[PDB]
Amino acid sequence: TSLPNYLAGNGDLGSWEPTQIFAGEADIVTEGGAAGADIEIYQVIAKNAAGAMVPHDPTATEVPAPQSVAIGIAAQPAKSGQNVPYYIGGVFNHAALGWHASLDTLAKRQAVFDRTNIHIGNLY
Amino acid sequence: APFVAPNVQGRVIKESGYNTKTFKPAYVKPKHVIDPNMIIPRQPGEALGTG
Repeated sequence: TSLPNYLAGNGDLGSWEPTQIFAGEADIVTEGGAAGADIEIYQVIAKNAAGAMVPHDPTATEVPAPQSVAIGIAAQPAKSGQNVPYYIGGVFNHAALGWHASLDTLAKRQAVFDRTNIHIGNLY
Repeated sequence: APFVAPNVQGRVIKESGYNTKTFKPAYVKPKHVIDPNMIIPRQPGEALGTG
């Protein structure tokens, strides 16, 4: 891929913004399990009907399907079949995480985790 | 050598010829054109970032 560039231009190395995941001190808890679909870092993930991690999907169905209840936060990316490490407990920045569509406002993002050891909130 | 009775004159001996070979050599012309395209690019030696 060697071919030098001659024309002058404005050269930027990009930009970096800290991804602050934690928003609190509630003790962090992590597990790991097989993925059933492609999963990105800090994406919110359910467990599908087969018990494999799957990116969280509200309104999946008829009775709501088990993909529709969040169960953790992926700690590393993975392809289907691979094991995904993921958080099950902690306080997390609602903005750092990867969220489904229509699950936009913080009110809804919290509504997905009230019943659990995970809590999701602002950063001041 | 021929045996020849001491009285008589002796015998005359033939001798050999020559043969000749000749060769033209071959010719070789490798060359390169050295563009900035080939000089500017990095050389493994250079460090990362600021070569």
